[PDB]
Amino acid sequence: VNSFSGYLKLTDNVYIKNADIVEEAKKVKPTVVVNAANVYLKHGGGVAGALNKATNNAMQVESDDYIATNGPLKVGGSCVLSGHNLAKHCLHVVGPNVNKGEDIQLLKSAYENFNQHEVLLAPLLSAGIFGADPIHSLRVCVDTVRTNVYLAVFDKNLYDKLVSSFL
Ligand SMILES: O=C(O)c1ccc(O)c(F)c1
Repeated sequence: VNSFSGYLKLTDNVYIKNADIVEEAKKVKPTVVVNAANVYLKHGGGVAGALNKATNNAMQVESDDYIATNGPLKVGGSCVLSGHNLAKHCLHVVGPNVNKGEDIQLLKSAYENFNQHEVLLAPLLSAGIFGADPIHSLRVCVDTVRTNVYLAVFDKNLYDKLVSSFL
Protein backbone atom coordinates (compact mmCIF):
# COMPACT_ATOMS: atom_id res chain seq x y z
CA VAL A 1 0.00 0.00 0.00
CA ASN A 2 1.22 3.60 -0.75
CA SER A 3 0.01 7.25 -0.20
CA PHE A 4 -1.10 8.02 -3.82
CA SER A 5 -4.87 8.86 -3.95
CA GLY A 6 -7.50 9.32 -6.70
CA TYR A 7 -5.53 7.66 -9.54
CA LEU A 8 -7.18 5.62 -12.31
CA LYS A 9 -5.42 2.27 -12.79
CA LEU A 10 -4.38 1.74 -16.46
CA THR A 11 -2.31 -1.46 -16.06
CA ASP A 12 -0.74 -3.69 -13.41
CA ASN A 13 1.88 -0.96 -12.74
CA VAL A 14 0.75 2.36 -14.35
CA TYR A 15 -1.68 4.81 -12.75
CA ILE A 16 -2.87 8.26 -13.98
CA LYS A 17 -4.51 11.36 -12.45
CA ASN A 18 -5.44 14.93 -13.54
CA ALA A 19 -3.22 16.90 -11.10
CA ASP A 20 -0.58 19.67 -10.98
CA ILE A 21 2.69 17.70 -10.34
CA VAL A 22 3.96 20.57 -8.01
CA GLU A 23 0.85 20.10 -5.71
CA GLU A 24 0.91 16.30 -5.85
CA ALA A 25 4.59 16.16 -4.78
CA LYS A 26 3.95 18.64 -1.94
CA LYS A 27 1.06 16.43 -0.63
CA VAL A 28 2.60 12.91 -1.09
CA LYS A 29 6.37 13.61 -0.56
CA PRO A 30 7.14 10.60 -2.76
CA THR A 31 10.52 8.83 -2.64
CA VAL A 32 11.03 9.91 -6.33
CA VAL A 33 9.54 12.75 -8.38
CA VAL A 34 10.56 12.78 -12.06
CA ASN A 35 11.51 16.08 -13.71
CA ALA A 36 11.08 16.70 -17.46
CA ALA A 37 14.66 17.88 -17.74
CA ASN A 38 16.86 19.05 -20.62
CA VAL A 39 20.53 18.03 -21.00
CA TYR A 40 21.73 21.34 -19.41
CA LEU A 41 19.36 21.00 -16.40
CA LYS A 42 18.12 24.52 -17.20
CA HIS A 43 14.71 24.46 -15.49
CA GLY A 44 13.01 27.51 -17.20
CA GLY A 45 9.51 26.37 -18.25
CA GLY A 46 6.99 23.52 -18.04
CA VAL A 47 7.40 20.75 -15.41
CA ALA A 48 11.07 21.86 -14.78
CA GLY A 49 10.31 25.61 -14.32
CA ALA A 50 7.33 24.77 -12.05
CA LEU A 51 9.20 22.15 -9.97
CA ASN A 52 12.20 24.47 -9.71
CA LYS A 53 10.00 27.49 -8.75
CA ALA A 54 8.41 25.35 -5.98
CA THR A 55 11.97 24.72 -4.56
CA ASN A 56 12.65 28.51 -4.48
CA ASN A 57 15.39 27.92 -7.15
CA ALA A 58 17.32 25.43 -4.94
CA MET A 59 16.84 22.78 -7.69
CA GLN A 60 18.57 25.11 -10.22
CA VAL A 61 21.45 25.91 -7.83
CA GLU A 62 22.08 22.18 -7.22
CA SER A 63 21.74 21.46 -10.94
CA ASP A 64 24.26 24.12 -11.95
CA ASP A 65 26.84 22.54 -9.61
CA TYR A 66 26.02 19.06 -11.12
CA ILE A 67 26.62 20.34 -14.68
CA ALA A 68 29.79 22.23 -13.74
CA THR A 69 31.22 18.92 -12.39
CA ASN A 70 29.79 16.32 -14.85
CA GLY A 71 28.82 18.13 -18.05
CA PRO A 72 25.48 17.75 -19.81
CA LEU A 73 23.23 14.68 -19.69
CA LYS A 74 22.48 12.62 -22.82
CA VAL A 75 19.07 12.80 -24.51
CA GLY A 76 17.40 9.64 -23.12
CA GLY A 77 19.53 9.82 -19.95
CA SER A 78 18.99 10.85 -16.35
CA CYS A 79 20.56 11.76 -13.03
CA VAL A 80 19.37 11.50 -9.44
CA LEU A 81 19.54 14.73 -7.39
CA SER A 82 17.79 16.01 -4.30
CA GLY A 83 14.00 16.28 -4.18
CA HIS A 84 14.31 19.36 -1.95
CA ASN A 85 10.92 20.15 -0.33
CA LEU A 86 9.01 18.05 -2.91
CA ALA A 87 10.33 14.45 -2.59
CA LYS A 88 13.30 12.52 -1.22
CA HIS A 89 14.91 12.42 -4.67
CA CYS A 90 14.35 14.03 -8.08
CA LEU A 91 15.06 11.84 -11.09
CA HIS A 92 15.88 14.33 -13.86
CA VAL A 93 15.03 12.51 -17.12
CA VAL A 94 15.70 13.92 -20.61
CA GLY A 95 13.09 12.94 -23.14
CA PRO A 96 13.65 13.98 -26.76
CA ASN A 97 12.45 17.51 -27.58
CA VAL A 98 10.59 17.38 -30.95
CA ASN A 99 10.84 21.25 -31.12
CA LYS A 100 14.72 20.66 -31.33
CA GLY A 101 14.45 17.78 -33.92
CA GLU A 102 15.50 14.92 -31.50
CA ASP A 103 14.85 11.20 -32.35
CA ILE A 104 11.46 10.14 -30.85
CA GLN A 105 12.91 6.53 -30.59
CA LEU A 106 14.90 8.01 -27.65
CA LEU A 107 11.63 8.25 -25.69
CA LYS A 108 11.81 4.51 -24.85
CA SER A 109 15.41 4.97 -23.58
CA ALA A 110 14.20 7.91 -21.43
CA TYR A 111 11.42 5.83 -19.82
CA GLU A 112 13.88 2.94 -19.14
CA ASN A 113 15.42 5.16 -16.41
CA PHE A 114 12.21 4.76 -14.41
CA ASN A 115 12.89 1.00 -14.02
CA GLN A 116 15.76 1.81 -11.59
CA HIS A 117 13.15 3.03 -9.04
CA GLU A 118 10.41 0.91 -7.43
CA VAL A 119 7.81 3.75 -7.25
CA LEU A 120 7.77 7.19 -8.96
CA LEU A 121 5.55 10.26 -9.38
CA ALA A 122 6.11 11.44 -12.99
CA PRO A 123 4.87 13.52 -15.91
CA LEU A 124 4.49 12.14 -19.39
CA LEU A 125 7.96 12.41 -20.95
CA SER A 126 8.39 14.54 -24.06
CA ALA A 127 4.80 15.94 -23.66
CA GLY A 128 3.63 19.52 -23.36
CA ILE A 129 6.43 21.96 -24.36
CA PHE A 130 8.73 19.02 -25.47
CA GLY A 131 6.42 18.67 -28.54
CA ALA A 132 5.65 14.92 -28.65
CA ASP A 133 2.15 13.40 -28.89
CA PRO A 134 1.12 12.66 -25.26
CA ILE A 135 -0.95 9.62 -26.41
CA HIS A 136 2.27 8.16 -27.84
CA SER A 137 4.19 9.04 -24.65
CA LEU A 138 1.63 7.15 -22.53
CA ARG A 139 1.85 4.08 -24.83
CA VAL A 140 5.69 4.05 -24.58
CA CYS A 141 5.41 4.46 -20.79
CA VAL A 142 3.06 1.47 -20.44
CA ASP A 143 5.17 -0.67 -22.77
CA THR A 144 8.55 0.27 -21.13
CA VAL A 145 8.15 0.96 -17.40
CA ARG A 146 7.78 -2.15 -15.23
CA THR A 147 8.01 -0.36 -11.85
CA ASN A 148 5.06 1.44 -10.29
CA VAL A 149 4.49 4.82 -11.91
CA TYR A 150 1.92 7.45 -10.89
CA LEU A 151 1.45 9.86 -13.81
CA ALA A 152 0.25 13.45 -13.15
CA VAL A 153 -1.42 15.08 -16.21
CA PHE A 154 -1.67 18.92 -15.97
CA ASP A 155 -4.50 19.61 -18.50
CA LYS A 156 -7.94 18.14 -17.64
CA ASN A 157 -8.86 18.08 -21.33
CA LEU A 158 -5.74 16.02 -22.14
CA TYR A 159 -6.27 13.73 -19.13
CA ASP A 160 -9.78 12.84 -20.36
CA LYS A 161 -8.48 12.24 -23.91
CA LEU A 162 -5.60 9.98 -22.62
CA VAL A 163 -8.06 7.85 -20.57
CA SER A 164 -10.77 7.68 -23.27
CA SER A 165 -8.26 6.67 -26.01
CA PHE A 166 -6.21 4.18 -23.88
CA LEU A 167 -5.97 0.67 -25.34
O1 LIG B 1 2.79 18.63 -17.04
C1 LIG B 1 3.11 19.77 -17.42
O2 LIG B 1 3.25 19.96 -18.61
C2 LIG B 1 3.20 20.98 -16.48
C3 LIG B 1 2.87 20.96 -15.15
C4 LIG B 1 2.95 22.14 -14.40
C5 LIG B 1 3.36 23.32 -15.01
O3 LIG B 1 3.47 24.55 -14.39
C6 LIG B 1 3.70 23.29 -16.33
F1 LIG B 1 4.16 24.41 -16.92
C7 LIG B 1 3.62 22.13 -17.06
